[PDB]
Amino acid sequence: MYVKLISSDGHEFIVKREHALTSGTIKAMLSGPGQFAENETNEVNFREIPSHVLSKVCMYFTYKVRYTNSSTEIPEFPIAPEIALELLMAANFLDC
Amino acid sequence: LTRNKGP
Amino acid sequence: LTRNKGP
Amino acid sequence: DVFLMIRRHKTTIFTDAKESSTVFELKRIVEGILKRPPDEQRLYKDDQLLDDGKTLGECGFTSQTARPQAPATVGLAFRADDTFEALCIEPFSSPPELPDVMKPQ
Amino acid sequence: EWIPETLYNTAISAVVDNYIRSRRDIRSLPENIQFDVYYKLYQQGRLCQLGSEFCELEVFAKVLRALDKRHLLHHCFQALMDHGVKVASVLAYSFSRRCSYIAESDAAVKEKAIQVGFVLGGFLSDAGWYSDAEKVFLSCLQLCTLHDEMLHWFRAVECCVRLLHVRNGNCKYHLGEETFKLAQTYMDKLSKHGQQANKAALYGELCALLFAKSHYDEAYKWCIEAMKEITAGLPVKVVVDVLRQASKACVVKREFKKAEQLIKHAVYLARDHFGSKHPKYSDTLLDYGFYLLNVDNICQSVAIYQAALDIRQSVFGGKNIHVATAHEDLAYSSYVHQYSSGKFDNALFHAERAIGIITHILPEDHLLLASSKRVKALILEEIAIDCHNKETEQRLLQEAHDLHLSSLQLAKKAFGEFNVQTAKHYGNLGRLYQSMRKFKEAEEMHIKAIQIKEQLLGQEDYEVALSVGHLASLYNYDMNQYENAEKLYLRSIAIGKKLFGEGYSGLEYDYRGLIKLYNSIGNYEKVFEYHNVLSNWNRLRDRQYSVTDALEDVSTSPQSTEEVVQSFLISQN
Amino acid sequence: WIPETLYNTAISAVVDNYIRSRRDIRSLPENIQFDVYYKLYQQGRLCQLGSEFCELEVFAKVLRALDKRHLLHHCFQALMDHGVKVASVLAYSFSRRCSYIAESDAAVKEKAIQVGFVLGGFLSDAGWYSDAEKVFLSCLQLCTLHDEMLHWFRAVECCVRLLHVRNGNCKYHLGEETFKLAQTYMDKLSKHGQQANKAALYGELCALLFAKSHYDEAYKWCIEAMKEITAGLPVKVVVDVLRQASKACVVKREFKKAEQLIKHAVYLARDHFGSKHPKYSDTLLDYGFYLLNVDNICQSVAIYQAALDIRQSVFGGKNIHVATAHEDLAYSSYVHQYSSGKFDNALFHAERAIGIITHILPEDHLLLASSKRVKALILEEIAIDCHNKETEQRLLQEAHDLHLSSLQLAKKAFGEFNVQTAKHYGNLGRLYQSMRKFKEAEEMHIKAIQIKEQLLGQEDYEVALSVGHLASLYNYDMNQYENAEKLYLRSIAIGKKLFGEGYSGLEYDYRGLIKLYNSIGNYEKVFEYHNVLSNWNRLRDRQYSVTDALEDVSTSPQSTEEVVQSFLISQ
Ligand SMILES: [Zn+2]
Repeated sequence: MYVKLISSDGHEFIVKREHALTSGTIKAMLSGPGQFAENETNEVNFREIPSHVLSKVCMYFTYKVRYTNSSTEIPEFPIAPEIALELLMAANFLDC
Repeated sequence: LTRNKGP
Repeated sequence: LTRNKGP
Repeated sequence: DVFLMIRRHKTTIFTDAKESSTVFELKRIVEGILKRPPDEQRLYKDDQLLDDGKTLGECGFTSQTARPQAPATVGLAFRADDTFEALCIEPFSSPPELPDVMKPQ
Repeated sequence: EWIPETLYNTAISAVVDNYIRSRRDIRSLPENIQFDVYYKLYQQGRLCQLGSEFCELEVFAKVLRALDKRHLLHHCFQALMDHGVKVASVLAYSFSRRCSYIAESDAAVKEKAIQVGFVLGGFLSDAGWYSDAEKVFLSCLQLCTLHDEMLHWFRAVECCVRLLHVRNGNCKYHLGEETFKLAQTYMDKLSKHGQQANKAALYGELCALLFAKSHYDEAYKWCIEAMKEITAGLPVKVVVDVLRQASKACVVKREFKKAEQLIKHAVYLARDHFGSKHPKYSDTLLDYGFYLLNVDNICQSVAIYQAALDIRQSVFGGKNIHVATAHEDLAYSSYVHQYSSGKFDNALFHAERAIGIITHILPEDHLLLASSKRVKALILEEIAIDCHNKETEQRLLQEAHDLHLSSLQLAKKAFGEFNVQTAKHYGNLGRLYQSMRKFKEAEEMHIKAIQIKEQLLGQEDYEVALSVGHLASLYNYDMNQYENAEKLYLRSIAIGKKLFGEGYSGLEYDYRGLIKLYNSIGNYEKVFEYHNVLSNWNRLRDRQYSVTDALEDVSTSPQSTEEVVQSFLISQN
Repeated sequence: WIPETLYNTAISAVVDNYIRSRRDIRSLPENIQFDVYYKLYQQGRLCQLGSEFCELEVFAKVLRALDKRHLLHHCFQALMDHGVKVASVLAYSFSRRCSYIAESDAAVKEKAIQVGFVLGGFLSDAGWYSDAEKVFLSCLQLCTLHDEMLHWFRAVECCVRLLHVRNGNCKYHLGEETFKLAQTYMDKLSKHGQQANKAALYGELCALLFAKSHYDEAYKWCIEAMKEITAGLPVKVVVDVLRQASKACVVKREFKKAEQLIKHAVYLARDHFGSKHPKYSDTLLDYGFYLLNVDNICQSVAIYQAALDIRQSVFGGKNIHVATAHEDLAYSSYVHQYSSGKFDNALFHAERAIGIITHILPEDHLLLASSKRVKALILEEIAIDCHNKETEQRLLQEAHDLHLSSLQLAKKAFGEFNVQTAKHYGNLGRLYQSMRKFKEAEEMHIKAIQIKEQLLGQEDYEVALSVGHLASLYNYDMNQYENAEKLYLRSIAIGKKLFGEGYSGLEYDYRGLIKLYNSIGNYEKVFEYHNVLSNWNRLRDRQYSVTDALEDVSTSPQSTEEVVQSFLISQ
């Protein structure tokens, strides 16, 4: 029910599996040989994604899952200008 | 002219 | 209308 | 609802909890994830132990400072049967130094 | 003379010609130098190099800090908006996005952001971008109402006195009442903690809100309150705001003696502190032209409105809502002045250019069209009935019908069914249907306007007098119902004579209608005596025509602040 | 309320922090770069978007996003409406690049040609033919310095695409030389035992000769083009050749073949490219040309308007591609509502065409001749419907100025002996008839007949229309009934031969003959012409049955080689 989005630095980001399948790429990486990990939580190595930006990716997962089909007005995702470019390439690669 | 100006 | 449309 | 990042050394649990829920349910979540007893878990809210009796709302976590966009971090330590251990939360990384464009140079 | 060019001005030309290689280093300049390079880029026609820097919040922030060269900044900013780049919305979006990220920061960064937001939103409000200034002030209010500290209520109410200003100009009157309530809530929280804030600005903007919503009975009370809240320590801009808006609220409630005092003092203060080429002085000239229009001093209102427009075409540029308001106000004033002369060339030119601006910078459903279109649909009427052609007359009346219908639809959408603006549109449609030979619809629209104006404004008012004049001009000249036309003419002449003395312009229209009324039925003694009254009217009008120009009629320092205010307040009892 | 994607959120953040990362956006992947620049467009930052799109290095990576090309064509257009001359700067930058790498190896020379081909194709698709011609001239120079097989294929393709940008820009004198140079390169290819396909080149030559009103030789050359279409051709080439062959068949009075040709072209464009593609809008424009020349007029307005709405969505205002749709829809709406007389939508599309073309093209350019003609035709027909003499004598004066301008352009380009200048003469004859000028209208109409009879045959559509105009001038105006009767009979016979008894132009001839016989005698002819006019109205009641030509084409009518073979076996 939880996946372990390990970044390039080494920071494991144990986020819920339902949160992780927000991104199509993580869903693909958890399908096939990626789901064969028997040790409960699946580890998804991200040697190209640094930890400081994968943390924002996981925050976006927990943000979009909680704010999906919301009846009230929705706030924009707080994204820092100094991380915006790195999180843009992280959003393309993850297709989220 | 027959009327006044317009409001 | 006495003639046709212009070419 | 309250959103937390339970960080111990490099792990970062992106879990959620109710504002009226207590610390025992959060330690049970960590049971469900890192399979560790709650008696071996001391949770730190910025260098401050959370007693198991109190709730998440009382100790400082609210639905305004711990939004899903920017969840509020909480520490974690493991006992290993030897007087527990100190908090060793490792910061993620340094984003590349993007200087102010209008700085005189 | 042939003076050599200043080395400062010569180095500006050299730096601009080397602009591409030195884009990053011009940002590293003093604020006075950085403006002059950008103003030279505007002067050289390189608006796209200018626009690539003014889209940025923090480059534009230092450009905004040059307070003396704010007219030049307004001119180049309007040039960029006419260029095609949407710098007003880009700066608002950039401010909101960069400003929502420091909600949890320290007080110094937050107050710096609030100061920058006040400067930028005040610029966009002065420039006329009220939709793009609301977002800036909304973000400012959001950051003010975060911490429970003393000065945050002061900054919050200072945000709310400007949200209410940029919502009146944006015709968002339904958010205005809730903005007033929220500002009053923070004033209550200020009063509980022993810190009374000045209520002149908020009450003035509420008066403008209620005057725009045609609530003159309550707007007069609120401008009384605003004038009571004028102190000596107020900023001159706030005092001028309260004075001009109270004068507009007094002239609409037939308090002409008070209104001239307030508006002449406002014009004197605007010309004193700001100058003769400031946008705020042009605002006072517009309200003074409104006064002069509403006290039958039409010829001075035309020259006063032209002074307001010439200032607004100087500080601002082309497609701006302030120039559009100056145009739609001068077009109506020229329409009134040349109503008898029939030379609607300048009036149509100003009305057509007013709509040509609002249709370009505002959505098609905005209320500000409903005024301008109305003015055009008046002028296009009078040109059509003056033209001897039937095809052009029919086409122009159909176009005026379209404009009146659109304006009335906007009035229905915003103000409702029983508003004074709706009654004005009904009166205009009745006049048009009288010209359109649709007599039944003409009298229906006219009598509906009579009902709406009588039940809301009152029996003894100018608007109902003008509307009964229209109705009985339809009855007498056209519909040939000679019985009640006499009653409505007597009512119209009574109200006009009691309100404007014996020199009211509509008196001659009413007198000619009454003379035709009698000559169609006989009673030549009435015709003779009312021909004598009309001759007296002509003898009085040309005597009072020779009055000096209204720009210098206010003189230089005739009275002072807290004397005009006191003279207005002590006679309120 | 749905959350925005983290991709879109970061696109918003990178744009907002633009200049601090404006040199780092160029390090992003190509699709991300296109999304950043499109976000600069959406926010209204046209100044920075123009500052980046004027750079060839930035724009070449933008051109790689093919699936979002329909956005780019729009964005580009806004920049060309913003005042920033993006196309001219890009063409000059590419010419400078080629001049710099004139002496280099072929592995980097071929790279710039492929960058040059995509950029020139973009500018040709966008309609900047005067700016796409510099890019293709630079590419042709790069193919010209060296002589080998691959450079010969690149030179052939570059002369094919250079012929297209010299046709929409209306430079036919250079177009013939371009075709001769292309033929030289294909001869050099053939002498080395290698044959390159000539379908696209001969299709562009058909367009060249159709524009120069050489309808017979254009028909011969589109037969030559269609003789060499296989399954290996790109869809765009097949569509272009089918469109040009259909137009040549239309002006060659072969309405039967052009039906299947243009219908298969429209289906092919709607299938491969979709219903919102500029090439499909071109096919719809040629289909409307077909439907307007068939006398299926009421349908044709529904096809030009469909063509215009695609060209107005893919391309913004102030573009030659949306202006050509404007001038073609303005003519057809004038033609469709000629009997009704409600030239309100027709005049709006005519003034929009000239209001664009005068802004993006020089005053002496030939596209003004085809645009000023339509507005002047609408203005002349409007003023004879209004009763104001002072307005009629002003609108006819303006139409006189526009006809003289169009005639000057046509005589400067095509010469005095051409079909285009002759239909301008016929339009001037109609206008002079409306101007109450008798002898001048007669001279103009006689000159129109003289030029349109020899260059189109004795029984063509255009010459029949001009004979009808001259007959109306002799009948309703000059009272020369002895010649007007023969001219009316000739026009009726030709219209019956080409179109049948459902021709909409026969009403103005039947009523003319009715009036003439009313005022000369033989009332037994008047009664039977009333009977024939009633029969014509009853037949037009059924011929007026409105359908959708987008459903007349339907789905999967024929095969690609089937239509070509059917056209070829019928000579
Ligand atoms: Zn620009």
